[PDB]
Amino acid sequence: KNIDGYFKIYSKHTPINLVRGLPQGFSALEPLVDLPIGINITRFQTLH
Amino acid sequence: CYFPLQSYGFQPTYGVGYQPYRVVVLSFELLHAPATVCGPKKSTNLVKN
Repeated sequence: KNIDGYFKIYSKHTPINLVRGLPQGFSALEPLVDLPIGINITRFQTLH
Repeated sequence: CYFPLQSYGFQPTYGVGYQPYRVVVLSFELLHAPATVCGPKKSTNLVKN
């Protein structure tokens, strides 16, 4: 996310057992790093 | 018609007027982005109770 130029990176990693879809459960995401970049991003892609 | 680029005449024998001086100018930039470069941060001792 981008708040006043601050890039807030949130991350959570937990093991699950999932056939398909999303599992039923609740989890909180801890912040990783804060990037004071402040550039506009209108699109995104996924690495291959 | 002359060459626009010329070379310095730096020599140790010349006076302080012709002596080479290294001038490094600090350029500051201010944008909407946060400030990632600032001065040192001084701290003091902690007292309790």
